[PDB]
Amino acid sequence: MTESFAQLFEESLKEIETRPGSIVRGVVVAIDKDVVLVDAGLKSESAIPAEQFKNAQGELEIQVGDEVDVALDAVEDGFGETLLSREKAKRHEAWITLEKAYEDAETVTGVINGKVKGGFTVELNGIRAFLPGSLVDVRPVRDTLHLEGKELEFKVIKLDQKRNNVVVSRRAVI
Amino acid sequence: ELQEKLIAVNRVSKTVKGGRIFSFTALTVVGDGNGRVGFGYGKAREVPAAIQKAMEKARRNMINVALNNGTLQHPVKGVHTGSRVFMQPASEGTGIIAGGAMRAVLEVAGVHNVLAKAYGSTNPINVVRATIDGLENMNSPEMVAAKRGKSVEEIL
Amino acid sequence: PVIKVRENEPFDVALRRFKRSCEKAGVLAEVRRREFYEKPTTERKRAKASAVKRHAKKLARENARRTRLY
Amino acid sequence: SLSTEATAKIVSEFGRDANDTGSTEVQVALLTAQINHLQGHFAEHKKDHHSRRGLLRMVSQRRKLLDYLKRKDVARYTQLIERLGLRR
Amino acid sequence: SMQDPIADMLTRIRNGQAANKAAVTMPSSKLKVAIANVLKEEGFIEDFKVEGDTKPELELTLKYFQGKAVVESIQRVSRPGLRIYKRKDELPKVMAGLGIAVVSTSKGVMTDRAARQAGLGGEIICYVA
Amino acid sequence: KFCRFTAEGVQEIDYKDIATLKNYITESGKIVPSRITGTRAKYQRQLARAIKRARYLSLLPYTDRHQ
Amino acid sequence: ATVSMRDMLKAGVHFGHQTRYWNPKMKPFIFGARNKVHIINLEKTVPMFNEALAELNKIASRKGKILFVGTKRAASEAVKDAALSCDQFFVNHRWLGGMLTNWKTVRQSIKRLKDLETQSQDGTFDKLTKKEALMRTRELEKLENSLGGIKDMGGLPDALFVIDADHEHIAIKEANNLGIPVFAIVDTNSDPDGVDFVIPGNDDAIRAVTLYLGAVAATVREGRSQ
RNA sequence: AAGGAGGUAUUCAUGUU
RNA sequence: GCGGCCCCCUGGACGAAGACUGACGCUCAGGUGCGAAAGCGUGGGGAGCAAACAGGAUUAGAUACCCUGGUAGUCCACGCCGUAAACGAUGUCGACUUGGAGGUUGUGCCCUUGAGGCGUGGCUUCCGGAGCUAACGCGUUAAGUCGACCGCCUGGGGAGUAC
Ligand SMILES: [Mg+2]
Ligand SMILES: [Mg+2]
Ligand SMILES: [Mg+2]
Ligand SMILES: [Mg+2]
Ligand SMILES: [Mg+2]
Ligand SMILES: [Mg+2]
Ligand SMILES: [Mg+2]
Ligand SMILES: [Mg+2]
Ligand SMILES: [Mg+2]
Ligand SMILES: [Mg+2]
Ligand SMILES: [Mg+2]
Ligand SMILES: [Mg+2]
Ligand SMILES: [Mg+2]
Repeated sequence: MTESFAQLFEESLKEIETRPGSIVRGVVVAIDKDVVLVDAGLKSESAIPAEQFKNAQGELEIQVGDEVDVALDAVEDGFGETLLSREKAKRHEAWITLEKAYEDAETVTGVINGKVKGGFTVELNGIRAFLPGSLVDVRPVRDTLHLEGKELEFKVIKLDQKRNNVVVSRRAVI
Repeated sequence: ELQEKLIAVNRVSKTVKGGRIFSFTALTVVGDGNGRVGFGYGKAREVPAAIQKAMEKARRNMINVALNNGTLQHPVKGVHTGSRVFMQPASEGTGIIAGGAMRAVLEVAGVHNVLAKAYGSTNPINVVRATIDGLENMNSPEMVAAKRGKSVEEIL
Repeated sequence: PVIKVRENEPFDVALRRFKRSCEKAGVLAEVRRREFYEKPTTERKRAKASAVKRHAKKLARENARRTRLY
Repeated sequence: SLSTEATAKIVSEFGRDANDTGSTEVQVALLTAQINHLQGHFAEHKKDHHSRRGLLRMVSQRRKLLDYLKRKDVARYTQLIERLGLRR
Repeated sequence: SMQDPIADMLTRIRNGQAANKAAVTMPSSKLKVAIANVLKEEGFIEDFKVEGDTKPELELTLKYFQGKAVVESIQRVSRPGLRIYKRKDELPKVMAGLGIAVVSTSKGVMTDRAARQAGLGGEIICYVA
Repeated sequence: KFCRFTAEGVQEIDYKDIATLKNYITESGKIVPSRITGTRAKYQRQLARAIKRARYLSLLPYTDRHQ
Repeated sequence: ATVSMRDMLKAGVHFGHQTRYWNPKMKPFIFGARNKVHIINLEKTVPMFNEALAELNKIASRKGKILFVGTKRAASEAVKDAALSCDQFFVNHRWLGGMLTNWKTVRQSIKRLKDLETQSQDGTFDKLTKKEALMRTRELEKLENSLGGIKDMGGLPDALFVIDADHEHIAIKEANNLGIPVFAIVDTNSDPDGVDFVIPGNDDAIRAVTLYLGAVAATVREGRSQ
């Protein structure tokens, strides 16, 4: 029963997913001070820099043997390496969270960076939005300095997902 | 058992800021007179050191020639750069009729009767390379019969 | 380059805009190139040499991102 | 060149069906028609060497075809050159 | 223009051996089939066959012994620009009999050994070593 | 990038369609390069011909100076 | 021991390099392309691996010295572990151009390292003013890092087992010059000309190198057990 | 003219202007 | 060699599927034709540039480089001329031999999901394997392996000169 590699490989190909940008799970093989070896099992156990696994306190919550989720960029690089990125998965999660916040009016805290093309702009955890300049604040003192760069817990007014931008607002809560 | 022979020794030069630096190169050929021959090129500051290095280098990197009773199996042609060499088997007793580099290489490789001629440049280094190449690219009845799937009697 | 001075814009800003407009239109390069007659063979030779060295630099960069220097 | 209607007309005249377009007589007739057509062009525009070269290619190809036809079947050759009014 | 199909066939054989191809293909003719038969019987190619009704294609499956090509050298001798004919006495010895010259005699194409044994001359198509 | 003509199945550029050509001429009135616009070569040649015909018909300016 | 198609495919042996870097010499062992990545035909890997394993078994039975060469950042420690726990020698840092051909030089360096080691376990680093002692210690550390796995071979090895033939093309040429057989794990972008026992397969994944090294070390241990 | 940055170069909307 | 746009006359190339003729082909001494610029003859035209020439400088000198002018000429029509580093310093035609990245111009299929993916022809630039080469380098557009025909070479100079 010489099971042909053709059909075995076909089974394998339907077992996994191979496309740039795809969010794929992986097994954390080893952790070092410098990089973290992860394995999505395509051609090579990739290595991702350490800061991509650190929180605000710079903590490596990830441990050995943990199953993490990273976005594959390219299955190969010319250097015999599968290229994986954790920050891309973070952006994916942040945008899904922004979607849910739009659905449920969840007040997310982000730095309203400053003037945008049509008003002011906001940025929160790797996401960016614009709010009309008429919506600077609820109690609009003549000082606009405290309108930009500070923490605002706003609900997602809209999102032009294709444009990689959203529409923030000084909503009912704000 | 290895017969050795120095074919040529030349004095090359390398101009430096302080003047010229003259070094000596030696081309030698060694062989066991029974079908194995190699050539070596050695470079040194002095002639004895150069010939010593060349003799060692030639004692290494020997190759095997399919000799038939001290004569070649069949006419062979060889070529390296601008030197073209023609070697033909000859009947017993004619001796080795060849020019100096071919003479040395064949005498040390064990060919006792051969007709030879070099065309093109007769520069010794290339002549030695070409004749050694021709002697190496020579096939005997045993190997030709084996290669074509026949018997030696079938090949005659 | 026809620059209109806008309201409340200072003179420095207007002059900067006019300079950028002139540099974007490339007037001075045209004038310097038309100061003297250049033979067709000279024009063709200069064009070909520019293309050759630009292509060589691009190829060198592409090779460099393939071969590490450290 | 030659318009579609003229080509179809010549094919009908010289080939033994509507669909025989490759026969030697048909080719020679097409070449002769085009050659005769261009004489006005090369009588007005006398410095159009780049077109005169294509004209000479047409003439030479007609020569090769007539030679082949003459060596292969003399009767067709005589009939064809008499119809077309060509010397030799 | 193709004016020596036999030379083209030999050239395909030589280039296929230099490029380590398993088999080579060429347009067929009866002279080519005779030459391929001679090569097969002398052990220079592993096999030949012909495929096709109206436009036959000759396929030769080439032979390698120790990785190296079996046909070391193969050169057209008689060519359209210079035909070569040899009497039975002057038939050549290629590689002193270790190789074979393909001679076209009056009784078909054969090797120089066969022509010398049959007492015939003829045209010299090619040398094979 | 993004040659805007292939994606819309444009067969021939029209010298009468001024606004499109207004997108592909600069302020001084010269033609913007294909290396800048990302236009494909064939449509670039068509565009150049159309712009020259529009200049002839005085629907676009040769230069900014004359008017 | 024995490896199989299932284990190879689990470890990711079948993934080669992109199609724009492949070797036409490597063409025969290539199954197909999927998303601009070559797929190595394991139907060729399995029998070739077994034949190389058998030859390594025979050499180990004939008391041949095996040089495990793998110097990628992805297989240095794997090869060190396999050659440690197989009683053979290894190179897991840069391959010194001329290790084999310039053995004489390598051997003189070996002797220098051994003399430094005697100075270490001799109480020599005391008469020196602690800074020449630190320099000597650091020199010994560098020499150990560089020639650690080959300080007991003594002469030339009887066979080389090399990972990433292309990365180690120099070692292959040295072995062919000196007539030492080479068993090489070859990717799709590498040349199998200088290899005597080709083992087509991915040479970049630690799982794959671990598989190969484990199988080879088990075969060599069994062959020396005899 | 000098200095920095990005690339083989732009997608980065439109709006605004 | 060809560079604004438009019209009239006209040559060649390539692709798709099909039909037709049935070796009608390749090369080509002599021969014929085309052939940058300068130049020549006759007749116009002449804005700019500019051999010759005039003047001003620089220089030991400056029959030059630089400056101010400036004629033939450049332009057109018709003829002559027949040469160039007229170069890929690579004669024309045909067959075979691993690959990669592109450009341009056709054409087929799949989900065109949205400028996509998978093929198949023409021309074209770079890198590189085997092979070739004195080396430099060429490398499916060969300088590789071959077939056909045509042109040339035989030390430097005198000399592409004399008759
Ligand atoms: Mg040497
Ligand atoms: Mg000579
Ligand atoms: Mg036509
Ligand atoms: Mg002539
Ligand atoms: Mg003129
Ligand atoms: Mg005149
Ligand atoms: Mg006049
Ligand atoms: Mg002047
Ligand atoms: Mg001439
Ligand atoms: Mg010439
Ligand atoms: Mg011709
Ligand atoms: Mg190249
Ligand atoms: Mg003369």
